[PDB]
Amino acid sequence: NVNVKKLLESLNSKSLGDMDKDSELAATLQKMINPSGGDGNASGCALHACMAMLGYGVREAPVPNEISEYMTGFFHRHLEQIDSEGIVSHPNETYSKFRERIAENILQNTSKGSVVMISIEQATHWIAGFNDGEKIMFLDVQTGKGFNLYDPVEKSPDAFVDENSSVQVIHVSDQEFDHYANSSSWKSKRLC
Amino acid sequence: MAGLPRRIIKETQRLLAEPVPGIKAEPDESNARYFHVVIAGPQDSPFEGGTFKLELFLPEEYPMAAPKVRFMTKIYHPNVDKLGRICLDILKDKWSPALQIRTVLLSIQALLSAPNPDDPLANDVAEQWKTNEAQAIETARAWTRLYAMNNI
Repeated sequence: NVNVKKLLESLNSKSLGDMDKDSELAATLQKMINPSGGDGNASGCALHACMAMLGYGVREAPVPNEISEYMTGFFHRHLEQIDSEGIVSHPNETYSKFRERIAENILQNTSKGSVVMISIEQATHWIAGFNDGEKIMFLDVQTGKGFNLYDPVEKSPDAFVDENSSVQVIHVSDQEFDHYANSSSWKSKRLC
Repeated sequence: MAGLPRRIIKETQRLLAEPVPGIKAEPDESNARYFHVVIAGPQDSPFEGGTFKLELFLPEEYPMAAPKVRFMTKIYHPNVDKLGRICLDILKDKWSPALQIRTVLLSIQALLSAPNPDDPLANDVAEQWKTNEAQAIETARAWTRLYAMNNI
């Protein structure tokens, strides 16, 4: 029950790196937002990561046959911000060189402790972005890793990003966040 | 003619290269929307040792339209009818543009390892499965040997 940003410090300042403290937190949250998971509920898991980093709390994320409850609408809406070609890795660009370069359409267009939904390959996969202030924290929470591009095993800091790899950052309204906290889909998800 | 490009490309490249364990696939020469998928009957399941064929069709608005999947290989399953029509929720009512193909493929392969009772549709096989489970298995095992083996 170490809820809220309580252990947001317990998993931040140590001998752990930046791309390293990511897979750190996510692996924890994963154990609460996706008790043993790995299906297609990526979209839901990510919306829930934003939810926890926004304060609302941690709730088991929706499972495949519950995605349509709310996610189908969120897509409904934010579709234009997804059918965008967004950021694209350059040839030979490494995983860190791309994670850093991506943490810009973030750090720039950010806030104090704001979050974002990051689409991978236009809805192929999803991860949650969090701005702690100076840096960014990418959390998968579905498989409990840090920033990755739908890879079974978390890739090494300096591995090559496949060609034309693209990520569309999704700016999500606070209203959208409040709309989901006032939805039955959310209130029905098992707390913690 | 204008859709969600990156995703279909990336989802396909994954299906024919980075696919789910126990699932392989080859795209149709004619239509590039149809995929000839092959799923391996799991272990400790009645289908163990069998390789079943599935037809995967990606409609016009795929993301916004649940993809169409069916068994082209016969199989004694409380969730697949005589025509090969699978009874999965995320293929019927509960489908969302937020779910990918892997979700459906995974779901199907899971269904083989452990058939589902909570099924409203009427089906004789189903009936035999939930009552005469013993015999029902024996029969699936035999159908895997007939239809799911040497079938290539």
